[PDB]
Amino acid sequence: TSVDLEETGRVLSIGDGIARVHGLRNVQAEEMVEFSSGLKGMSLNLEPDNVGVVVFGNDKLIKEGDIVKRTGAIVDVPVGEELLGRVVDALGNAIDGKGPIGSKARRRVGLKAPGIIPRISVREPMQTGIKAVDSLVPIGRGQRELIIGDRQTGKTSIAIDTIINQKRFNDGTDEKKKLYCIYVAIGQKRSTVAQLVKRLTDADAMKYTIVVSATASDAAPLQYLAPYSGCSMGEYFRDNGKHALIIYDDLSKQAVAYRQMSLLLRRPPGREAYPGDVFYLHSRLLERAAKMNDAFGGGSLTALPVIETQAGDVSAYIPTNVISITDGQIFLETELFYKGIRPAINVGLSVSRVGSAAQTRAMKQVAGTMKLELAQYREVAAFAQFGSDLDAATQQLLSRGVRLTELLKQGQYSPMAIEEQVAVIYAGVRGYLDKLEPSKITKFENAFLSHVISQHQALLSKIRTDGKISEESDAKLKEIVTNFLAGFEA
Amino acid sequence: TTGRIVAVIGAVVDVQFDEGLPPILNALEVQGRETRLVLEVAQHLGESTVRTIAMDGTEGLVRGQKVLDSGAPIRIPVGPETLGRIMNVIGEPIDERGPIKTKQFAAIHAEAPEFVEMSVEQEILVTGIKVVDLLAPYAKGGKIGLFGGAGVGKTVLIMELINNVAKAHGGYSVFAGVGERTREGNDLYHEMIESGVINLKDATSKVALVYGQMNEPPGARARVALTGLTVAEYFRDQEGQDVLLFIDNIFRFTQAGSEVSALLGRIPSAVGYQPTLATDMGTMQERITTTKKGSITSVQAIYVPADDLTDPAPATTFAHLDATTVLSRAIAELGIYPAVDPLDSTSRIMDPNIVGSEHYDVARGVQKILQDYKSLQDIIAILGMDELSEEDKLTVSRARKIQRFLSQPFQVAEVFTGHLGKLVPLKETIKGFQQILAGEYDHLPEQAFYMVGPIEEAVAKADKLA
Amino acid sequence: TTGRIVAVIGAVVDVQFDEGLPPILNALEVQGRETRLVLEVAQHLGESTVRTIAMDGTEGLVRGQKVLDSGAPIRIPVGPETLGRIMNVIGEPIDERGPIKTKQFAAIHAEAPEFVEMSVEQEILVTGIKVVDLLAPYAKGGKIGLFGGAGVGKTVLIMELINNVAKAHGGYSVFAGVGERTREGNDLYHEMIESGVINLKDATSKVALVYGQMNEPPGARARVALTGLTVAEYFRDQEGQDVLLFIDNIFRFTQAGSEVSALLGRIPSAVGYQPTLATDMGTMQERITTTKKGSITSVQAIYVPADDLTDPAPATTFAHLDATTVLSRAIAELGIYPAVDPLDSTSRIMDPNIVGSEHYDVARGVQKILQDYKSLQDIIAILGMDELSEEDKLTVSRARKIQRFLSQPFQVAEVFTGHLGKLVPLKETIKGFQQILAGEYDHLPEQAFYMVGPIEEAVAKADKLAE
Repeated sequence: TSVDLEETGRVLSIGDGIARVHGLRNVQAEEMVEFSSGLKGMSLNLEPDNVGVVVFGNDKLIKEGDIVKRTGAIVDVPVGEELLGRVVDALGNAIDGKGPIGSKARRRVGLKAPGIIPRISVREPMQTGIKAVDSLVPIGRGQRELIIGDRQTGKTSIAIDTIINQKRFNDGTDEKKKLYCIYVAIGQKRSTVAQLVKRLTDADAMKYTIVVSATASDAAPLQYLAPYSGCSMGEYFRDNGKHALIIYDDLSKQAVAYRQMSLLLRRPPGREAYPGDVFYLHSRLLERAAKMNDAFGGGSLTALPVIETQAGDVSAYIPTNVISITDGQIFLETELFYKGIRPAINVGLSVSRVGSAAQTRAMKQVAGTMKLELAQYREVAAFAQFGSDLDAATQQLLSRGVRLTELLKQGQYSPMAIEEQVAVIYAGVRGYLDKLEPSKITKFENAFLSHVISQHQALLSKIRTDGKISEESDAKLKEIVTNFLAGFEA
Repeated sequence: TTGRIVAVIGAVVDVQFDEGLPPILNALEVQGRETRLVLEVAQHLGESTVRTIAMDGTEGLVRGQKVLDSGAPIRIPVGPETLGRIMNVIGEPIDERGPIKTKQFAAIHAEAPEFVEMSVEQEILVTGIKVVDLLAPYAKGGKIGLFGGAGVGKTVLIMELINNVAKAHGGYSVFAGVGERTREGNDLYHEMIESGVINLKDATSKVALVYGQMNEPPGARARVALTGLTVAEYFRDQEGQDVLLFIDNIFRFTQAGSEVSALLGRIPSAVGYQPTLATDMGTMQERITTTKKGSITSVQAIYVPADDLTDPAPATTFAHLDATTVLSRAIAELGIYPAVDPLDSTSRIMDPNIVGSEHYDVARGVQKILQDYKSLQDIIAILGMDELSEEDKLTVSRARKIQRFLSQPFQVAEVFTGHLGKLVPLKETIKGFQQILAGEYDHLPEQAFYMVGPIEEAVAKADKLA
Repeated sequence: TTGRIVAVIGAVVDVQFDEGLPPILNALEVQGRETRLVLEVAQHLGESTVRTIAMDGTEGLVRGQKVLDSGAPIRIPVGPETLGRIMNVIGEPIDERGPIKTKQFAAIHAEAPEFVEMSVEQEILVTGIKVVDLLAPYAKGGKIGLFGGAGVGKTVLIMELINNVAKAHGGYSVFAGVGERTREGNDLYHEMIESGVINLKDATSKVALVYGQMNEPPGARARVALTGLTVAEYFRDQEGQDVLLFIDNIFRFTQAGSEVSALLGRIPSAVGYQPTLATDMGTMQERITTTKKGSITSVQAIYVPADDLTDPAPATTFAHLDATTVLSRAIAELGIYPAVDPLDSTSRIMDPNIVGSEHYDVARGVQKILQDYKSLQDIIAILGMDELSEEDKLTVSRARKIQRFLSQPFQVAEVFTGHLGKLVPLKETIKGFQQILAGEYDHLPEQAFYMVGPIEEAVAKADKLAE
């Protein structure tokens, strides 16, 4: 004889991924429940006469009258080094055809970020291998740095070059310098994610990368969940004295999936039909990226969330919401992209909130004042557009800025080692490029870099080991660029 | 068993069942109609009552009217005998040629190919259209989208592509008319009979047609794209053959969804759209794809409401595409056809490792000069070209010639241009724009580059002028 | 009295009481929780049911769970033992240093001081920040607001003010972290230990810390400002000494109210905000004040959503301030830091009878030249510099030098600028702008004036820029 609607319930209605359930008197808020068919759902609305359950899958598998059963707890995922090299869904299920995922550890998806005490200031470099990023808007371990811009401005490519960049460290035996990577795809098409994975495999980068994918035909709850699940995989490394990087590609699509769920749970819309707490959705996720003090292992999780703007409006609602969470942003623009400024980074509008503390001394030496200087250069360039009599100082400011702009142009899929970056920036910042035609700067950089790689590995290796430019290294560099430049000008 | 209608508002019909409730997506059959009226189960409302979406008009329905459960979603004829035929949303022949006696049927709802089924093959599909081939090339088995406001050139472009691609293609084609002009379907059908790509006397037809146009109620317009897809899915999977899929116009799918959502009583999303806009689109678009099992080269015309590319419908469509051709009203009004925006049209295969450095360099070089011309528009609009520096005047003159050389007479648009249609080899497209960028034709008048094929025609045209 | 949870939707929890219904604002204690979970009563819905806002996460709550009425609003530790410590919304220590060694408590909800309690005293508080001191100076015991969109420099400025004003302050300071970054809380905490303004071993701590950052649910973020200011009110009223109160960021109080508004059954007002936005703000702001009993110099960082200063949240905040520092992305984008809009920052004490005629004349002169240039920029961008009269191009060159001389390297911004921080005396600020206005540096390059302290550095920079 059954009268117990405490541990079970019955579907009253089902539509658009929302089941309203009678009973389930003992169900907890946010508890995962199971339908008759095997489908799972999260209990998000506990109302006096019903439970509003969001469905993790196709609601054709749910009917009025179907039983719903308590699970006892909230959502969790497979966690550990066994996920490396694997493509999984929003719940860590293997979707790559390589076989079941067998980790010795599991972790909850909805855990709160570490507070003030477990933390310590971001101070370790997270190298992207992208000159413009590492020099102008540097990222440290434990930092959150947004990648933001219109469609097809190069956002994913920043994240991809960054993942590929870590191979240099990961092939070694120093565990404190390694960086394990997590790419979370939200709302993308499966073929795009597949091409992404092919790229990471060809560069031999997949071996230290977990791909977490909730795609366009996955139900809205799965897309909403994917960032948190990926975050939990990354928090494993963070809490065990290791360093992880997580990319959320993208949070715009997660917000859209969350908006759907919320509207269909009949929670009243706010600005742009997004739920009243759309900020909190992203702020709780991104706060979990953190740098841990030595007491907690000294590990870290670095986040690169991605936001898509419309018509280049960085000042929009959701963009400024996410800008107002992260420790800086890399802003990309179509205008710059097609002008040949690739990576298409707007310097003045991009920031890092950690700054030189996230740089090696060598990089800090060559790039210390460059960001404000380039911001000022663009103002003067715009103002001097007409060929009106300009003084020597403004002309010099323009000459330098034009040449540094060329130097920060970079191709794809060849992220640069830090000592190499310092060496090229050095030639620009010390004034050796000032008399060269702007059109020949990339030619100079290509020839100069290949030369110092060829003949001066002792110098580069010394900059990499010391992490700085000593007075001896500075004298050697000075001799090299002077003689090289004298040959290049003829 | 049997249900009874309890509520009707436009496309939305509520039905109560006494014994056994149809699952979501099941096709219900309304009893006593002159022509088949299908209701698709959308939701279970509670109290043994389902909410459904009609596939045809609901006029004449009465509360208490009997409804039967077919025990399956909408199922349609699939296979070789769909070729040469026209069907509607529910797979009925609408060409007056009798039954479509296929050996198999298929439900119009199928799950999208899984991640494991994806192909990473990226091979260029040369169209002979200069703008496309140069700047944003299409790929074989790729997803192509043609964006455009009202009257700018979507359908002319899709028709030119059917002319340039399909004949060079060795396989089957499926055309889905979705919320567009019925008379455009009549035109296409009879032109295909005339050319012989549809044969009424033999089994040699290479095209299957599916139509649910702007005379249809929204349930039909929302589902007819799925009908088209299902036909293509068969040819891709059960024949493992190269398929071409043409859809005009996929926006109409989302618009129809907005109309039904309003009738379903959902809380509306931004711009009055259904809260399910993106997931609905994803579940449909993810089926329009090449797999390891077979190739679908898909070309979808995409309507742009009030010319606003940030409208949730077109804005959400971009990420579903491998190549995008974005048309511009401003460009059309200047007389440049096809009215492609050369700075807003993209392709995944625009990559030096794919198209070769020469192709890539000329493309980016063309785009640089066009962007440099663009960000002078403010000053030019006020003071004209004569105020600019000699340097900027040079970039304006070349950009204007490039803009014109990007225009091209279409075989399909001969009545409107007055010129014989032209198809240009890729190597000739690269060479022509290469020469312009190099300044080889700085002396030639701009109008010489307008509405030609290869660069030699621009030379010959200038010779006749002076 | 004991109730049962009847509904849970996000941060909003409905509780039914069979008997003694708790009044609005009361703090309720959820039973069967590992860590203390407080619900604040917001409404009486009828049918013996109250609607409440949770001060922590609602995960794990069950319909039927018992809830106790504490018989009072949220009460927190106040007094000198809060100094050098970190507290949360409900008064708990979050610094791993054990209990707050106090037994004096205060409700976080309180009536604002009456009209009779108001002070009209207003004297200049010099910051050493040129743009602030020259154009819109702060007043001791006054209400100061720092407006800005995302990432324009609100926090850097507040930290510079703490560095320039609070490190040499004769009383106590309260910093309230409201809906911001936890990393910034850790940064500030360890910085004050390094400077000695917080001492972990003796009782010489000068600053009390209260935090509820953007990792917390909206109830916490809606109430942490009240907690922070309650600590401040004690130091003002029960002592009588001068208090500095820093809040970053007060927008987050209004944002948190908007997050729960629909679930509290409210029809939205304009721009998705709660209908109660202005009265909510008024009851909170009117407590943040100097009285005849004691002085509070308050500095509040104010977020501006979508950079729109007409957004209801910042728009409603302006009227609560005596001095306004408005930061602009348009200015930050140029590398001009601090990114202060000199044509949108104001102060009650910018009056010739208060600051003197010299100060006032130079400030208005600077604003005039900058407004004249702003109006010309767009015309000259199209028609060209050569079309300007000699009088116009003189105002252009001087204005551009003035714009640059308003920029300044901050000590707290050394990691961003690559320049040593500078503090400029008010005397030197006035003189410097006076001389530029008078055409005394017409012969010097533009860039000499960028990112320096006193005017002597611009001269020295001009000499260095030669060779």
